[PDB]
Amino acid sequence: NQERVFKVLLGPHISEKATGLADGKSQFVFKVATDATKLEIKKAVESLFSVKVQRVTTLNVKGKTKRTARGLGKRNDWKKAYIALQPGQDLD
Amino acid sequence: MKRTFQPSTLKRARVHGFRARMATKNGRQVLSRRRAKGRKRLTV
Amino acid sequence: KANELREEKSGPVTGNNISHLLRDQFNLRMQKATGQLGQSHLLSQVKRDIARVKTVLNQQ
RNA sequence: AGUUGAGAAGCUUGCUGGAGGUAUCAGAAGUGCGAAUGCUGACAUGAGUAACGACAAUGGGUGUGAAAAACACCCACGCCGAAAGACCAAGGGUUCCUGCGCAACGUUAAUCGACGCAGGGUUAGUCGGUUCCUAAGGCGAGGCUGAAAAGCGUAGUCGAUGGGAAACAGGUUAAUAUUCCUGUACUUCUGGUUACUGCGAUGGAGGGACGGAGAAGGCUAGGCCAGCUUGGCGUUGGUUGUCCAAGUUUAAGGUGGUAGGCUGAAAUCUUAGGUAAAUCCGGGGUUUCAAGGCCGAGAGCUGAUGACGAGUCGUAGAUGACGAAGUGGUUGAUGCCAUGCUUCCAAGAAAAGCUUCUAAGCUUCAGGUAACCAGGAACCGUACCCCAAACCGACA
RNA sequence: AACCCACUCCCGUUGAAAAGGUAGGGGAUGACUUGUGGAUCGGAGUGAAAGGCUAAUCAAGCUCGGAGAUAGCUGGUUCUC
RNA sequence: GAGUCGGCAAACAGACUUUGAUCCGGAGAUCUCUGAAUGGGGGAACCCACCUAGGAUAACCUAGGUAUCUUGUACUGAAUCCAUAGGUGCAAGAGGCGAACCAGGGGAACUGAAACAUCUAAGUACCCUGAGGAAAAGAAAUCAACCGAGAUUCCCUUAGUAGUGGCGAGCGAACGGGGAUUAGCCCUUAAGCUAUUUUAGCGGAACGCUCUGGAAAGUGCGGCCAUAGUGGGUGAUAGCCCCGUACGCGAAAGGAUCUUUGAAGUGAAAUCAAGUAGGACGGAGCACGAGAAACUUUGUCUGAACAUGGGGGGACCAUCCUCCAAGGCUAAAUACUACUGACUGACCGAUAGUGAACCAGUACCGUGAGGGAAAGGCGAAAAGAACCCCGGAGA
Repeated sequence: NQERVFKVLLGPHISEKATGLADGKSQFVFKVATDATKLEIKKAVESLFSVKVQRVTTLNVKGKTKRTARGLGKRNDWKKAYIALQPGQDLD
Repeated sequence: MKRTFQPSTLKRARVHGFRARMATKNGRQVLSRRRAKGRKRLTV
Repeated sequence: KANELREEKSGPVTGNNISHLLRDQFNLRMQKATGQLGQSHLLSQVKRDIARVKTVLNQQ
């Protein structure tokens, strides 16, 4: 679609294991949409950052659960994709 | 020793699940009765 | 507004307009994930602006 | 507190309290508790008494801190070692890791925690699922049966604890790896290309495809010994030694077709059978030849000139670079060949992928045959516990 | 011996445990033990038969209705004269 | 019509002023996956898909479609010559849920009888199937006595009476009176017809000084309003401070109710009656337990007269009276409340009133069906305690 490219990416994730990852290798961690395949985020990186990427891996995260008075609180859960680029073209 | 409850998720859903209760005619009356009391769950 | 958009532009011209502010929605979701977004009024504004142009297309 | 009546009870005042109260006389009653082994909250006696959850033992030091029998590090003692160690399946559901804390919890104290608050953390064509096929069993169009609900069941489509393609070695992390990284592999599919060419079913055949016990073997993992490198020279009596300590590693896949097992083979005509057909299988006839052919661990060669390696050298505490020896003889399994072999009665799963046959269709483009570059392999689960303080027993 | 079972003694009985423990016992290639998945249910199942088991309940479960069942039987029944 | 960003609750960021910003009412557009769930399956919130027309790069995306049964309607065509079964294509409808109410199908036991088998309890509980906003029932083969009454449904009497009953426990009518309501018509089948209110709003009258007090609505002292004076709430007791209270206007737009009105059903709108009446064993319903047992019913077996006939008047028979059975259609009085809205209380006041004033069918207890709690209050207003001293930098 014309759309659906501007939906599947919700930004970076940068932290201690993602900062050291993008420096020693070329792998960038994006907090992707809640249900997206490995093809349609291969296209939304080549369209929104103009770089060529070899392969993409993903995983699902379960939301952590809080226990307080007057309820249990299930936080929101979310997918996460490690984008392994070419050795050139580190992205922005 | 062996207590009278050994758990499993495959035996629990096929006996007390929703698609088990909804299949018969008594079980659809178990659903309406337990719903109209106002319970949060309906499928234990 | 809505009275502006009913001035004819077209099916195509307003259909081009949607792919413009999806960019502006994308950039505001990237800056929020990083550290640099102070104008939080802008972020809840383009949600109410994509909804207008979808209304004036599913009706005329 | 005073005072008044035979009594139920009335009346006036001191302090607390901070916004409602009811002469009089009539009505309407959920109209008066000490007791029902009465009901629900509070608090006593027992009583600062019994116990503090296996009789696998701990003793010093240094540290932190408001405070150490219990926390961390050090030194020395003990205990399990077919588990008190590792790992898969259930089951659980963030208990895993790091900062910040110690009121509550933990049968004591706590600076400690599976405990509070805040961040972090699970990467797959090949490992398990889903997808393909089925066992018991379930549901079941049409159909029979039944006061009504409904019951049983044919086509059919669900249901694994079974059957169906393919990967191993080393590095990395506060926390993940057969998933990332380097290294060498394997399988299946699609798009072109090229050289051609009888394609076709869910229907026939073949195969997949299996019992108990027993014994011959053949290997292999592993374990020791002996060499060989690097280091050592002492327990005080002895010990340059025929001494002492440590290390002597390496995969899947390639090539190979052995130990060993099963098996007649080939031609050529013909045919009451394979519910149609068949060039396939079955049966029959002749002839030639000794048998093919099909399975199959493992050895050797290669993967590997490489990795790994005690160490050494360059805040050298953490790291960066270098790195010697890497071999022979024996003893081996309940582990693989073996879904084999022999024997015994209690006579030992189905179905699909796989190979071949043809029917209708055939337009013989399509479809198939190899060869070839070109690309792809989706989605779920991956943390931690798992003879346990995380699962079943109200509990650490 | 693992493994399944429960013959004896003592300890325990407010237990560590609403049925164990430490010592000794019986079977241990079969009328065996066991993992996963299914089938049989309330005057009804299953049973090498004891009236045994069917979610710590069984000479006929558990739960909600008839139902505030019936009790010549126990217990209690509240301010004055 | 000048403030605003929902509630349990702070600091950021900003939108419009005098109007369309919040905010209230009407109409539309979107409407993920589950669920009758309906493309095929499933462990509910999951997996695998096809078909058609389009777009898209060895990997897809749009847009619709695709369940079974009834009816109809085409096409199609087995043994079988014909031609039915059967198979496809299309159209229309249904399926599920909901507290009570109504009519049918099936239908207990405890308990009463101071035991207990007939009988009661009781055609009650419960379980199925239908339909409606109500249903059913209804227009004389009916009742009365020689007088007459003219559909049904519901309340009050006859009357706890005649009867019935191991003549026990008990169960119990009608005739006749009084009221509510006030229509009768006929062929699904000889030959059929079956103009007001309502969801949003707006105007809405009349008070001043003086004391005490933290604070006046209270003590004083006067005046005014009234088709609105026992309301709420404002720092304590307010007709006149604030919101409201009696009458009118309505309303772009929908809704409903009476009308014209449109089709069609609502349906004004023609006869009639064969395995029928009766009969014989076996049962039910009639207040009526084989009783001298009439009458209605229907499981088995039978069977008429043609409205010169027929059947009723509580065994039966003659005489008199009164009605036309074997085909249909119907309003009103009536029953009910899961859902609303006003109002009202010799109702409750957090061990009461809903199980539930509080984040309650929650926590917890169970393999399940199921059971099922405890929990209100600072002040008029957060003005919710800056600062100092002891303490572990706390409590």
